[PDB]
Amino acid sequence: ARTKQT
Amino acid sequence: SWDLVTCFCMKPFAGRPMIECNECHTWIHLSCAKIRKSNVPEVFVCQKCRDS
Ligand SMILES: [Zn+2]
Ligand SMILES: [Zn+2]
Repeated sequence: ARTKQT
Repeated sequence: SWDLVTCFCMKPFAGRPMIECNECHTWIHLSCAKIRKSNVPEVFVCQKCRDS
């Protein structure tokens, strides 16, 4: 998945 | 950045963990999506997309 801030 | 609203909760990014729906390409907060930081799915489809 394209995530941010993980 | 910080104030950008995309999630269905209508609240901003605000530095929070987010995940992009693979079907509608909307950024959703992990908390809103009921996803743990330690167990992110490899493909994510958001609740709105799942409801047709
Ligand atoms: Zn949200
Ligand atoms: Zn979606």
